[PDB]
Amino acid sequence: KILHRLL
Amino acid sequence: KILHRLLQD
Amino acid sequence: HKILHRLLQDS
Amino acid sequence: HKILHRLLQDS
Amino acid sequence: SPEQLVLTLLEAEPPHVLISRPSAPFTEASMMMSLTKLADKELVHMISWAKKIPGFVELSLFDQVRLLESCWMEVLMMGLMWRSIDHPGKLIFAPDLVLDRDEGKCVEGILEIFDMLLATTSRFRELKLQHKEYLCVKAMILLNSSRKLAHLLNAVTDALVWVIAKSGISSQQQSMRLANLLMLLSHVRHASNKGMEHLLNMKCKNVVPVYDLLLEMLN
Amino acid sequence: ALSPEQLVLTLLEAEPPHVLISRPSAPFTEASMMMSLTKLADKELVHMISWAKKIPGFVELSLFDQVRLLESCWMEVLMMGLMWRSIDHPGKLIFAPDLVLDRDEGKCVEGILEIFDMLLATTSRFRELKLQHKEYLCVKAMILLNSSMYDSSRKLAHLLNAVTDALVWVIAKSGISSQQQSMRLANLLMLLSHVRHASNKGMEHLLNMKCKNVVPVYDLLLEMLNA
Amino acid sequence: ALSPEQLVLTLLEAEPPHVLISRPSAPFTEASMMMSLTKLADKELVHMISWAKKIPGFVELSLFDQVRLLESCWMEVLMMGLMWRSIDHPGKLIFAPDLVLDRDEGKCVEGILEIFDMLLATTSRFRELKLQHKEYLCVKAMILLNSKLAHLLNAVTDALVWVIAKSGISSQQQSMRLANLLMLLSHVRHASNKGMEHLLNMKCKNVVPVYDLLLEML
Amino acid sequence: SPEQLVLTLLEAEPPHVLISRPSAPFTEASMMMSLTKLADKELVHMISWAKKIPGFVELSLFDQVRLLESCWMEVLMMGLMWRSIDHPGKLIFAPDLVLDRDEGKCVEGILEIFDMLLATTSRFRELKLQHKEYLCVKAMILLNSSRKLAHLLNAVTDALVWVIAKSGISSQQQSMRLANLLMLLSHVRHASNKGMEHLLNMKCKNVVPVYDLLLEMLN
Ligand SMILES: C[C@]12CC[C@H]3[C@@H](CC=C4C[C@@H](O)CC[C@@]43C)[C@@H]1CC[C@@H]2O
Ligand SMILES: C[C@]12CC[C@H]3[C@@H](CC=C4C[C@@H](O)CC[C@@]43C)[C@@H]1CC[C@@H]2O
Ligand SMILES: C[C@]12CC[C@H]3[C@@H](CC=C4C[C@@H](O)CC[C@@]43C)[C@@H]1CC[C@@H]2O
Ligand SMILES: C[C@]12CC[C@H]3[C@@H](CC=C4C[C@@H](O)CC[C@@]43C)[C@@H]1CC[C@@H]2O
Repeated sequence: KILHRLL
Repeated sequence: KILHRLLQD
Repeated sequence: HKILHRLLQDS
Repeated sequence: HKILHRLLQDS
Repeated sequence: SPEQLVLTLLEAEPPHVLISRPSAPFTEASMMMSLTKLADKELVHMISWAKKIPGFVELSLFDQVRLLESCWMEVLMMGLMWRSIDHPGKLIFAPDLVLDRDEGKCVEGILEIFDMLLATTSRFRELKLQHKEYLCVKAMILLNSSRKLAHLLNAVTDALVWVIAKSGISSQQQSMRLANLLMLLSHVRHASNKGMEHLLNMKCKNVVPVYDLLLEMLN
Repeated sequence: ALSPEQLVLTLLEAEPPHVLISRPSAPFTEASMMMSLTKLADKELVHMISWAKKIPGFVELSLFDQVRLLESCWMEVLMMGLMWRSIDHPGKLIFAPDLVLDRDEGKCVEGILEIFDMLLATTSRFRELKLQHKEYLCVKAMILLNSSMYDSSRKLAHLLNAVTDALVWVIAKSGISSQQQSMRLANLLMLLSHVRHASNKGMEHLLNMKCKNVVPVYDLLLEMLNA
Repeated sequence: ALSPEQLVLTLLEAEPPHVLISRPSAPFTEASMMMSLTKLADKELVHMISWAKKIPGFVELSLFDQVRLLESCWMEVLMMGLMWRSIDHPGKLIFAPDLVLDRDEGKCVEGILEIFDMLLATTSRFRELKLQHKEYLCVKAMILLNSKLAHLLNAVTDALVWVIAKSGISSQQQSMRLANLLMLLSHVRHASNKGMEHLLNMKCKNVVPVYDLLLEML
Repeated sequence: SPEQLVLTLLEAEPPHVLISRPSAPFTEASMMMSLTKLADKELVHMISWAKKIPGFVELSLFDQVRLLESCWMEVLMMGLMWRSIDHPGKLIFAPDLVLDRDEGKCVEGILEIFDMLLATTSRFRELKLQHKEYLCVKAMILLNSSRKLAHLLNAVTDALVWVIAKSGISSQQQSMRLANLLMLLSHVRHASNKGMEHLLNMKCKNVVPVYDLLLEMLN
């Protein structure tokens, strides 16, 4: 969720 | 030669 | 390394 | 018979 | 375009994450927290750096997360070795977090990995790794961790060969330099695997509170 | 000393033999497939040492350096050989002339399927790159010499550079442009990182199989497996 | 002591590895083709010793017996292995995975063309018989022991009979298949004799530089 | 037909060739002189014996001479071994030409062939090679000397099994005996090859004169 948001 | 005639029997 | 050393020193 | 004797006596 | 690609990677360079030593002497869990907090902070800036790479955002979303999944530890160790390239026997973890080799005798297993990081740094230093070379290679680590990707990895390869040719050295020496540089990817990958094995057992044996990106990446 | 082509020919004549292994009469299980692969790896290790001893200058290295190099490389060289054998058969891994394992056959061994998909993936890349036989010879010798980073030190670096110049020489003979030669060279050694990754994962997998007592490592394979 | 199953299985796990040889860059000359074959034979001979030492009981004989058997059989075993690799490729001899010579390629070496047609003929006979991999294992071991020895050579013969019995064919066809395979041994011994005369002739004229273990077996 | 074939084999057995020992002791030229004349006379009867093989004349003229060319030394040596089966240490070349092994020293290199003929003779002696077993084996030679010949060789094979089956031994001992006999064929083949290697050498060294049938086959 974090890495998907940071991209 | 000779074997041809010896077999020609 | 008994086997590896022996296999490295022979012919 | 150099190598054969050696090969028959190794692993 | 090699000239244009080299500059883009130069401007995409991440900042320098700051951190310091625990005032109390390092223990097999305080150093584990310091490096994991650093890695967590480095990870946030690495995604921003990756998105600034030309064409990376044009890749599929699943292709993006997959690339960062397998490359993030290689990239972190690669940036660490470049920071430590001018300091023999030291690891510039941060401008204020500079450790020696014997400090790795603290946490279990990290002494074996530090020696791999220092030896790869030694190799990069004897080759006199240049700044524009390290930019092209570090981008190669990400793009070579697992259709448009083949266009990126290729063009980045033209950039490193372009950079190598800028030194004006013999054509056979340019091939030798390129081979010697890319031959070190296997060692960066090796230490990354050994490190991923280490940080995994640090979480299972409960020695490192993993959180946020790092916990998501370690999964 | 030797010329680049002489080094290549020396590598050719040093090529180890294809170890023969047959499938069991009974259908494959985890215990018997691990048995077959380890038996194949244990026999191939013997020929590998004789192969390394025929690389020019390798025996001039100290015994400590010879040992350290073979411990670090043996799984990579074996994996690189399996991949060369499988390069023309996509989907299959040609472990031996009569041991051709289809990709789905690894489902019987716990966790071997990921390493099978790794080996097949890199093999397909070597296939799409059209890896030549002479390049494969250099690449295999480079795997051994580039394995561990740590007078014998000077000879090692000379050894690695000689094989590298031989590979550059072999690529230069192909007749492609100087920029295509640099690209080909780069594409080839970028796969060295993938081979080292497959080696690391296979090393860890085999250590679990030995730890779970799933497979019995014996003699040479046991000696190397320690570390 | 072993059973016919364990004897065949031990012979299976004693199979020598396939020696790798490549065709030279230049076209084949009589001296170069002789160089490739003698190098191939020199390497194969190293692994045959390891294979022969794994035959149950072979290491129990006197050294002179182990020597004398290998001196007289080593060629027959090499051509027998060659014919097994070539059993599925008519008109071709699979000397190595990268050394596949068509028949007419033998017209380069003087004298070898007649020997090539012998191996190809014997290969075809083994192919028409549909020789089984388990039978081939016993035959190769029997070639060695037919160059305590009577007991070992009877044990391998017992195993070959046991293999033919496991095919399920009639008791006549078992005796018939046994005789058919046993008679091809004479053609293999014949190929070895004719092949050895060619090599010794090639040696005395210094056509091929033989070396080491291949030299010593001559 | 098995019983009928074995009977036809016996009826076709060649007569013994009449040859005598020289008055003077054997010299290298005189020993080769006697053995070559004996083989010449034996070769005439063998052609007659081969023509009586049921179906031999049916073969083509090429197949007829090819079988006789490639086998004639094997059959003569097989016949010699048959005459010396009950007499150890001696080779019964003829009723009056009886030769002990040590007499082979008269000729250079013949001793090795003499010991081979005798060693294989002793094995046939150990197996107690019955008469009718010898008739089958001798006909398998010439047939197995490299469609029509296939079934021909198939009949002599079935006959040998019938002669072994009539002995009454166990079925496992039947296969054992059938294997011990046919494995000795390769020893007969080996003896023939070395013997040809000697005769051509003896002719090329002009040690013995060769003419008529023997010269025809030798060429
Ligand atoms: C992952 C470990 C903590 C984090 C360390 C790693 C060694 C190198 C680096 C790169 C640096 O940029 C961040 C820390 C990081 C990623 C260590 C190896 C063992 C330990 O688990
Ligand atoms: C190491 C494993 C057994 C040995 C296998 C490896 C995959 C590929 C190869 C190459 C072949 O030449 C020898 C076996 C070898 C080295 C396997 C991966 C998991 C398993 O433990
Ligand atoms: C013996 C010759 C060289 C060696 C050759 C032989 C034909 C077949 C074989 C078997 C193969 O495994 C090795 C070479 C070997 C043994 C050749 C026939 C003529 C030449 O002299
Ligand atoms: C062929 C030789 C001459 C002929 C000899 C042979 C040994 C055995 C036999 C069988 C006998 O029936 C006739 C002579 C014959 C055929 C000899 C071996 C060496 C010499 O050249």
